[PDB]
Amino acid sequence: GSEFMGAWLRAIGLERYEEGLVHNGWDDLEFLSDITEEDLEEAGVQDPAHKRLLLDTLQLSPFRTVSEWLESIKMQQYTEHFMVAGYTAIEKVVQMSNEDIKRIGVRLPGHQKRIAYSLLGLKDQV
Repeated sequence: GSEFMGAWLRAIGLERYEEGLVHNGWDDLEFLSDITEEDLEEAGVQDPAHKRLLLDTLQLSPFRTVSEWLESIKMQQYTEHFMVAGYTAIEKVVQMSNEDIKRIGVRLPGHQKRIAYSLLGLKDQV
């Protein structure tokens, strides 16, 4: 979580990077595990040893409706964005591309990625 991630970063000496991660949508420890080196660079983590430590540490440890699905990944702030753009049923959201996710107003990379990873699992399920 946003506070929990701050403590997690502080525990490994990477508190300096909290603001940049959070500002890029990497704001929840539960979903940080899919972050890549490239994502880190984009979020302000330039130092190779700092990226390595963050990534090494992460190694250690059917929905009926669109709103229910978004709630499961803590992305309910975007429910109206999806609904007004016509992505109003699970059978519609599973067809979305990364370009569609951005177009409808998901701007933060960590949120874009969270949604895209989650859709893979949904598509597999349906």
